[PDB]
Amino acid sequence: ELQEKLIAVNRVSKTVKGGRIFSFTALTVVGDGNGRVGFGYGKAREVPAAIQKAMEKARRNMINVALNNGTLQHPVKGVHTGSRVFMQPASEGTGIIAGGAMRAVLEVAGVHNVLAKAYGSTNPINVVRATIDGLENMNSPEMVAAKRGKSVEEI
Amino acid sequence: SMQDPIADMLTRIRNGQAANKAAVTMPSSKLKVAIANVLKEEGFIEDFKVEGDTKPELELTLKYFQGKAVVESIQRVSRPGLRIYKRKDELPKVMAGLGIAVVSTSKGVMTDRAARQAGLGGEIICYVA
Amino acid sequence: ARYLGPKLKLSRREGTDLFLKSGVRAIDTKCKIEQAPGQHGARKPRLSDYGVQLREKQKVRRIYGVLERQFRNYYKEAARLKGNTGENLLALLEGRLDNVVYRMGFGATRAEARQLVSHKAIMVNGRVVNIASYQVSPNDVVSIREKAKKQSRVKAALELAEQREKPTWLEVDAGKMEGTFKRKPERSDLSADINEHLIVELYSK
Amino acid sequence: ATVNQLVRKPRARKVAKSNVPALEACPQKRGVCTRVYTTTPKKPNSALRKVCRVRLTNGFEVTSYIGGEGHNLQEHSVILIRGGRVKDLPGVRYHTVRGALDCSGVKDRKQARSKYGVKRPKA
Amino acid sequence: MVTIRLARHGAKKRPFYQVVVADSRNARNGRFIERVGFFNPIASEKEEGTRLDLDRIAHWVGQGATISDRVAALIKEVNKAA
Amino acid sequence: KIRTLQGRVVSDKMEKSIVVAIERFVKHPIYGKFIKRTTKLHVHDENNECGIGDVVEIRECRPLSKTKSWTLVRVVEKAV
RNA sequence: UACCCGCAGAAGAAGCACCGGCUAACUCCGUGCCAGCAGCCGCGGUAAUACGGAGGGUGCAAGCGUUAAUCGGAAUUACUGGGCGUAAAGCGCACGCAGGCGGUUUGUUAAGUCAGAUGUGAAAUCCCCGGGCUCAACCUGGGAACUGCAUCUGAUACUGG
RNA sequence: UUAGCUAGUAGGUGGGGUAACGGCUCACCUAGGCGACGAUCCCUAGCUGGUCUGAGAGGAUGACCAGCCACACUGGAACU
Ligand SMILES: [Mg+2]
Ligand SMILES: [Mg+2]
Ligand SMILES: [Mg+2]
Ligand SMILES: [Mg+2]
Ligand SMILES: [Mg+2]
Ligand SMILES: [Mg+2]
Ligand SMILES: [Mg+2]
Ligand SMILES: [Mg+2]
Ligand SMILES: [Mg+2]
Ligand SMILES: [Mg+2]
Ligand SMILES: [Mg+2]
Ligand SMILES: [Mg+2]
Ligand SMILES: [Mg+2]
Ligand SMILES: [Mg+2]
Ligand SMILES: [Mg+2]
Ligand SMILES: [Mg+2]
Ligand SMILES: [Mg+2]
Ligand SMILES: [Mg+2]
Ligand SMILES: [Mg+2]
Ligand SMILES: [Mg+2]
Ligand SMILES: [Mg+2]
Ligand SMILES: [Mg+2]
Ligand SMILES: [Mg+2]
Repeated sequence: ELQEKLIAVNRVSKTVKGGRIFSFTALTVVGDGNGRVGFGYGKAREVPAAIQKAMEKARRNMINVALNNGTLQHPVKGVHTGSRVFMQPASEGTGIIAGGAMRAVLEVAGVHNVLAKAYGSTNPINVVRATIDGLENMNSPEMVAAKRGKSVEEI
Repeated sequence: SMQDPIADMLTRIRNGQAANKAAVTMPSSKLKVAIANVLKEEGFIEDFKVEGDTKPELELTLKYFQGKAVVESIQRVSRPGLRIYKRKDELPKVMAGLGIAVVSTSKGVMTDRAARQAGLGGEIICYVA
Repeated sequence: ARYLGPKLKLSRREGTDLFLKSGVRAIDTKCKIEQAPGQHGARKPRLSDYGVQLREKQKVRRIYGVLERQFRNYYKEAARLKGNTGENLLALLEGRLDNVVYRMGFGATRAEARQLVSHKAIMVNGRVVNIASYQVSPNDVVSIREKAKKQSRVKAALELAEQREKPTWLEVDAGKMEGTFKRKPERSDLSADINEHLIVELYSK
Repeated sequence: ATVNQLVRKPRARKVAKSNVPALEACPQKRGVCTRVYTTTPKKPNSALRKVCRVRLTNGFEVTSYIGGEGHNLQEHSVILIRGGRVKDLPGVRYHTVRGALDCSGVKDRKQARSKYGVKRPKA
Repeated sequence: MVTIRLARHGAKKRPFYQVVVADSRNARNGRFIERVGFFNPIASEKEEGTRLDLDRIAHWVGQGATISDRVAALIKEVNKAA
Repeated sequence: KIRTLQGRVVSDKMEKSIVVAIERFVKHPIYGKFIKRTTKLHVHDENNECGIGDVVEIRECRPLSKTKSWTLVRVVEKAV
């Protein structure tokens, strides 16, 4: 059921008395495929240990996204640090047309029909943070009905 | 200066909502009242009141659902520096229909849906969601 | 304008049987099917996202014997057409005359079926058609013409076709050496190990 | 940024500056070799790079690279020039086309022969 | 003067004529007033081949327009089958 | 069937002629702002009744000089 | 001429770029900061998948590479869609003409704006559904579109008078 | 890193002129006309349907086809 994919692995460096210490970082995403997404970021001296720590962190820290039969409710904007993100609900049989970091988030969240675009910095950690936050603040016709005290005739 | 009283009303609402204020008061005008009407009729505010005769003051009772303000976003579209007018077929829909666009038409101030039904166009005052 | 080199090499690179041989023999008895071609065949390719997308497209192209120009035009058309681009691509390939000749069992391979088409041994609705890429429409009758009915290749191929699963969208009369393309095949009629979304992905970047 | 500011002064589109101006939007240019010599490259490289000073048909006098191992080129050699800088040779912004005009192809090349004007060996 | 004639379109060895009302001085495939029909001499005779808006052709003749020997023959052919 | 234009008298110091400015608001083709645009027209005024500042109604006619192809119809408003 | 029939025999018909990362494809030998490569980062001083040959492989294919050229990616002139404390960017400061913008009420006007009607917006091209060449390219029927302009008649909320 | 330009100039009256309106032309009269909503001067350029790219908005472009213009060795001129 849980769909998990590795987004990026980078080699970072810390300087000590006797030279550089190289460590690895792993950025991952986990999801049910029915509106649940979480990202994880792990650090370790070896690549497998880092990908593992990331997956553990990703399994918890999961959020709920109000999907509309494999697509979004409305066009949405996401922002985190240097990454500005835009997502649009597309028609049936179009697929996910997005970059790697956004595509992984949208795949595991279960968003089968998306037109996406990343502006500014394309740093994977802030791109996935901006995407997740964008999907999170996305509201349902039922939520807007509950707020307005009118329901559910938004037509 | 006080060159845009409409953007001020929206900002008074926006800031009041962010500051968890029960109500917001501002100097009144017919146009501010016409927008206050559309906001109330669409469930974005509780109720509005115009007190005074010589110096009218418009008060709006803000709406809070659960831990949050009802007005998520409220932006000025047409403004003194750049006027935005759209035809019936060019009318914008906020949040793919989940929000409202306040339009000023030949037959008064109404929502995007209302103007579309009435076959009208006009000045796009603001977007509310 | 046709791949003429060793055929089993293509199956070995894709890591699946591409039916480039008749099927008389088990693929493993003719080649090391589980190993890639060349000096570094046993090498495990830690294939990139681009690499998996490319390999899927190559696999599908190698099955039908289509080169890049005609295949990229098949995609352009699959996209232009209404509905699922991935599905439209598979239907366009499946509608090719050389493919239909193979699916009816007149040729042992798509390459044999292609030779039958080119060598003017195939008729569509009583009219001679020698274009491999010819798009066969529903209710069309593809037949081995009278002068080619005697060919031992055709008889041998219909025998091998009996050993393969029967295509639901075709009505073949083995005795007459004629068949009817009843309808376009649905996605559920074609192989599940074809990941056409990777091909749709490859042509959208 | 102001709508009023853009009405007065519209958005100015930057004009693209060419890295091959002596070509003047031509795939190649013909010229005569003025000097045929060697030059040492930039940090961190070291070599005796084969270059030529060429006077082109349009009057431009440029420096061009002579790629491959060995060349027959001397002063008064009529050569064909194409775009392409030599990263560690500042000023070198063009390449001589091997196997065209007075420029011979590279001797005994087997791989990438098209790039060095070498015809298919008889075998 | 104003003439009703054929403009040679189609392709090499497969012509397709366009019946046009035009000032005789313009080029054959050039400036025209009205498209008043078409003529396919390579038509498979199964479904269409020659179509003419005879109501507009007569309007133009009624206003002084001449007709080419080929277009006049096509009017005779359309007034023989239909 | 009477196509007409309206504007204010910019010049009257011309024998049997006047200069009229037709002002309009136009949406900027790029930046969408509504910009003021003026059209100065050399207009025929026989009898010289139109004065500087007067709002006048004008119609298009045949050429009356090298710069005049417009003539006065009525004086809409006069003396500010 | 298209096209159809007959004859003989696999016979007469495969090359080009690439394989260090970006980027699909790895080894040996030669060379030794040389000779040379290089779109960008960068390769070369004895284990060089980066030079040159070879074997193997990858990608295209009657083409393949290279150079030139436009737009894209470039939200990198940002109208849609950017910015100016320390990264490029607030004029050293003020007054102020033109210009831009302008509180609130009523009446009036109807220029902007909005609505409808009518005319026009050539054909071809693009797109859609068809038809014809064995297929395709190509040719072609009908439609859609030409998001525009103009005139006339209305609406009067907002902007202007 | 061009701010002022203009004497047939801008308008009037009458005569002439053209197929036709008109400073088109001439005599006389008035002193206008244009311009920071960019005149004048300088540089470049045939214009369009469209073409290429782009999700669009744009950007770039005006071979082949079709429409309009202009030219016909260079400068001038009329004749039919
Ligand atoms: Mg950046
Ligand atoms: Mg080809
Ligand atoms: Mg690789
Ligand atoms: Mg190389
Ligand atoms: Mg070595
Ligand atoms: Mg380029
Ligand atoms: Mg741009
Ligand atoms: Mg910036
Ligand atoms: Mg400080
Ligand atoms: Mg600074
Ligand atoms: Mg300061
Ligand atoms: Mg009234
Ligand atoms: Mg048209
Ligand atoms: Mg057909
Ligand atoms: Mg057509
Ligand atoms: Mg038509
Ligand atoms: Mg008013
Ligand atoms: Mg006169
Ligand atoms: Mg010129
Ligand atoms: Mg020519
Ligand atoms: Mg032309
Ligand atoms: Mg002429
Ligand atoms: Mg002359």
